[PDB]
Amino acid sequence: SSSNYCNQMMKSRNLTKDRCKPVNTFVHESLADVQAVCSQKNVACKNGQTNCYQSYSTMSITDCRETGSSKYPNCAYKTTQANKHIIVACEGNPYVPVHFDASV
Amino acid sequence: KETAAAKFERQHLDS
Repeated sequence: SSSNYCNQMMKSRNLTKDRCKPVNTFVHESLADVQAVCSQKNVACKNGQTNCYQSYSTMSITDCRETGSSKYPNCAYKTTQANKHIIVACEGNPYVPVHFDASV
Repeated sequence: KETAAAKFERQHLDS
């Protein structure tokens, strides 16, 4: 928990205040552009269900992955920035992203 | 409390 982006944002967003979460992905796009993926390419989710959608374009994403030396309370993350297609599972009305399935 | 859609935004969006 020492000032790279992942350590800072995992703490701020309440993911690592009470545990170290092994992996998390942050999407640097507007909320409505990420919500727009729920009407883009329909694909199967990893679990087999079919309410997943893949973005037509790549999006700016930061992957945060715990190091092999990370132990609560001192969570530590390797930060990887990339531009990738995101795959989200969608539910509700309005039909909105509720789970991040993958980036490709 | 927090809906599933709200949790997705808190955990994964950084606009």
